[PDB]
This record gives sequence, C-alpha cells and structure tokens, in this order.
Amino acid sequence: TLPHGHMQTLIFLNLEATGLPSSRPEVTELCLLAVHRRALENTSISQGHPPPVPRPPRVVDKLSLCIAPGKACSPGASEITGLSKAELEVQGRQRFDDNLAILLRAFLQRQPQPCCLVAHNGDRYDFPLLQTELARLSTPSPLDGTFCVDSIAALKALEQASNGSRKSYSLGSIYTRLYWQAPTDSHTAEGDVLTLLSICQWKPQALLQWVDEHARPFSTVKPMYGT
Amino acid sequence: TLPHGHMQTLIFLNLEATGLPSSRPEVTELCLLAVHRRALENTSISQGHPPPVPRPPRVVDKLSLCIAPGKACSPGASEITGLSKAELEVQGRQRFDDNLAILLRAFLQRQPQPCCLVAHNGDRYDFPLLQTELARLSTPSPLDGTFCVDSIAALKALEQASSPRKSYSLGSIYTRLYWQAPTDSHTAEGDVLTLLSICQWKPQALLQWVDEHARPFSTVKPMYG
DNA sequence: CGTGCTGACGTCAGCACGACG
DNA sequence: GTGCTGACGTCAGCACGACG
Ligand SMILES: [Mg+2]
Ligand SMILES: [Mg+2]
Repeated sequence: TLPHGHMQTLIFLNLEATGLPSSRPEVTELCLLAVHRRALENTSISQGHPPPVPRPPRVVDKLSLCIAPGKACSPGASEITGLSKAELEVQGRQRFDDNLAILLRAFLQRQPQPCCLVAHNGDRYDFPLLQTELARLSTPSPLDGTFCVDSIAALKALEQASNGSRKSYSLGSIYTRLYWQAPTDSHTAEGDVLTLLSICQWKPQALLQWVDEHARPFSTVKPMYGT
Repeated sequence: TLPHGHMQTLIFLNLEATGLPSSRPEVTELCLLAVHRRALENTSISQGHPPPVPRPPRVVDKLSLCIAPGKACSPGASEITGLSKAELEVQGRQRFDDNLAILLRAFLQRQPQPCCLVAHNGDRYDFPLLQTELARLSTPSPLDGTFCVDSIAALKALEQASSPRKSYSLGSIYTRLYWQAPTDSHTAEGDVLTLLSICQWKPQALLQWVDEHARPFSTVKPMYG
C-alpha cells in the first residue's frame, strides 16, 4: 500500500555549491528545515485567487550552515549565491568533515521517524551530491534509515488538479504560478528552503499522501561522483 | 588589557521557556545565530536619522530547535510564545537530552575561537537557565571554552555616544535606534534577529566592548539545582 | 462464425533542451 | 546525458445476425 508507512517528519533541504554536476562540485552552504506531519496538516486551507503565501508553522527545527569547499567556485556560482571560497576561509568556515556529520546525525535524531528529505531537483542534484560528500567521511552515514523525495515530481503530480502550454517546474516558476508574486532571498540556502516550504504548503494533505507513496531510502541514492 | 583575546565569533542566543525564574522553568525553544567577526565589521555604516535597519550578513550559521519541557508552561508563557507542552509532545519534540548537547557541541566546534555568546538579559536569565539544563545531563558542558556577555550592558555602554532613564528591553532599544516596531515577537529566532540588528548598529564599538567584557560560560551559576 | 473496427497500453526511436549551482 | 511525445504493434472488447 505504502512502502515504509506514513512519514512523521518532512525535512526540507537545499544546498548551495561550487558549480554544476559536470564540475564535481562541492557544497558551500546547507539548510535543513524539519516539519512534523501534524504541523503541515494544520496549515490553513484559505484560498481565493490568488491564495496568500502560507505562513510557516510555529513549530519548526532549522539548521543553516556555511561550509568551506576544497576548490574555488565558478564565477557563475559565486555570482548567484553571493558566496566564495576566499570569503568562507577568511571567516574560518570548515570543510565538510566528520564533525559536520555528527551535527547532522544529532539534528535528525531529534525528529520522529519515519523521516523523509525533500529537495527541489533532489534526485538529480542535492541527494547525489550529499551522498558523495558523506561517503568521503570516516563516520557512518547520518542519513541511513532516512527516506527522500523530489519536489518537482510532487508538484508535477499535484498540478493534475487542472492544460495550456507545457510549463516550468523551476522553484521560482512554480512559486510565481501558484502565488503570483516573486519569491525572495534567491539562491541562499535558507531562502530557497523557505520558498520550497511555501510551495509544499499549497496543498498539504495531497503532498503528504504523495510523499507517503513515493518516499525511497536515502541509502539507495547513488553518488554524483567518486574518488 | 583584553582578558581572553579578540573574539572571532559572536553567537547570538535566545531562549523561550515555561515561565519565569521563581517557577523553576525549563526551555521550550532555543536559537543560536553565529556570526564571524569580519562579517560583523563588514556591516554597512549607520547614518541619517533614523538609520535603516542593517541587513544581516550573508555568511551566518543558524540553529533553531523546539524542545519539549518536563512540565507545563504557565498560561502567560504559552500566550506570549505560542508554544505549549501539549503541542510540543504531539509533534514528537524531545527533551533537553544528551543528544541535544552533542548537537550543540558540534555546532559550536564549527565556529572559530575564541567564541563569545551574546544574549539579552543573559546574565540573569538565559545563561543561568542554560547552565541549569546542561548540569542535569550526563555529558560534559558543550560550552566549556566558550565566553559570554550581556547585550543590555553593551548597549548601555554604546548609548554614551550621546551625553545625558531609558528602558533597555529588547523592543525599546530597537524602537529607539530604528523607529520601527520589531516583528516576530517572542519566538526564539525572531528576537535573536532583532538582537542582531541591535548589535549591528555600531559593529566596531560593540566588538571592542565584547572583547573587554567576555567571560567564561563555566563561571555562570545555575538558575536553580 | 469469422472479420475488422476501436480504444488502451507498453515500447522505443527521435527531438528539444530542462533545472540544479 | 535527460525527459517529454507521438507512432506503432498488440490485444481485449464489441457489433454483426447474413442461413433453410
Ligand atoms: Mg534548489
Ligand atoms: Mg530573551
């Protein structure tokens, strides 16, 4: 019926990095926003046209970190994120190390199981990358026993509530289509995490149902690249 | 002199709890916002009357957690924070436990040293309460080696830019500097951001003051035992 | 009876390039 | 390389009611 059961926690995830998948990129900034199932069900369903941007739930756990990469950012990436290896290193940020894994483990162990990660284009980007960054380490994966889904597929599925042109599923395109405003704090880890949360809160009940149906273990995601 | 060196990181801190010091209160929500020295110094300079609310730095490590207490919130505490033991437990939030200490340790270890906490009224409330919660645990204090200060003291100091009986509550100071109300009132993160704005008013002066007044968190005495 | 139309489904070659930083 | 899409082959379902 439901592989793995009803998800008790969604953790909304977004990464910034040195560049794109060709480039064997490294993670520059990470954000996690953990929301319990109830919290999301209790989102208000008060929708005219346009419906207002849903207000985040009161109760939320959040983690936002900047990470020094082992290589420079592409000029392109450093433009759009507002980050650079020079600046992270003059500010004393660390690499993606075992210590960061211990942090992530403890954050996740505070969330009730089962537990699903949620990232826009996460099947192709955030989950492989993270998997690579984590395999490098001496510790055991903090993400073992955790599940994951991609919000593009979620929102594609959900826009079977209505047929014009074939339309974009980029984070921004979706937000604007649904709420008729520009989103904000673009290409900062937390900012896009909050945008993502807003689009998932559009139809909470339907989303959870779909997450429950399509959730798969993080341990099956294959690394973007190796060594 | 400068008793412990230049502080390389400021961690802005704020708690919500089940009540006030005469209850033996427990922590319900906790936010840490870590900003490097340089990131503070690179804040754009306040000018004009009022000056605009400074924009937070780009580079920031942030932690926000809700925590289930072992006892009920007071009616007053629940109203003002928007949190209640019932709601925290239906949502599966945990106690302040050994695992949370590990978490906090790892967060702090990611910050360059020396490192100072900053809390509004922390000398009387946040630091002792935190000290209390930590002493209950089987682990060592994650805050060994970390320093602390109170922002009420710093902001008193800094407002002898004028030459004079004001209120030094968080909202009073903000309204005084920026002529606006602050926004997400009595949510751990909200008031941390409001605190950061305050501290970004005269970034240089503040860091000077923090360097002179930072003291070890180990010397803070618990609220209760 | 067979014959032969129709609509549903799974497959695959061909085509336009998304969507992450 | 990915990820839609339309063309094609296949198959199950359905309509015929023919005759002495
Ligand atoms: Mg994204
Ligand atoms: Mg306070």
